[PDB]
Amino acid sequence: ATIGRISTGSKSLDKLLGGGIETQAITEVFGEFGSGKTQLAHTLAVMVQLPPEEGGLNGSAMYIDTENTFRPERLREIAQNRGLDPDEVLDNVAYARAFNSNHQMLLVQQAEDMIKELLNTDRPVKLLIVDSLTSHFRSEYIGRGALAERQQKLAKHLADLHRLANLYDIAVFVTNQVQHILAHSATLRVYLRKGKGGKRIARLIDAPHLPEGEAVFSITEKGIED
Ligand SMILES: [Cl-]
Repeated sequence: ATIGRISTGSKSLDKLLGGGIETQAITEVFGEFGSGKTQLAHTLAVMVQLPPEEGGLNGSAMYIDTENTFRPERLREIAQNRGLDPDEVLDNVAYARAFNSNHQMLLVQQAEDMIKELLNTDRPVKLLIVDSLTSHFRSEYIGRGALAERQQKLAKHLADLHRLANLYDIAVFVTNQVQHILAHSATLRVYLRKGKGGKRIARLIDAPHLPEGEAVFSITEKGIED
């Protein structure tokens, strides 16, 4: 099945990504607090709703939050400043707080139910966001031997997410706070940091056959743009 691409709002970042965030893939964006990772998540939750000539997939989004970073009014702002109805856009973002890592796993199973329900409608789910994906795993699996167990549980969670992406042709977008020898299993990893002039800088990590470069973007009333 053809890979779909969701624009980030930034032409620079989209170029680095080969046109946008891919369906049938997990894209991980990681960095310090304020690096742009959560602003990008909010922006994508709007962009996915647009038609493809505007960089979207005519879809809806599901946003799983682990550290209370979801801001409904930020979504409404991004929508309004892109010519969209804020309330309709917010209603197309299904939100859930994950209370712990086991609940986070159940929420992914519930996401599958919603994806199946909407799959053949005019607005399928096309984006699943997990913000600060590792935060509960890091607090719960800690101490001697926790590295192996945590990594096994994370790998299983990521395998479940990969299955949804591949089976239902959706993009999975995950964020993490930055922590250098641990394994990772996202399809594509993107490091974000602050740069000069209020800009954020993006770099692909461990993607040897994707072209060499860095993207530059801003955080604005439209979410993310150049
Ligand atoms: Cl951010």
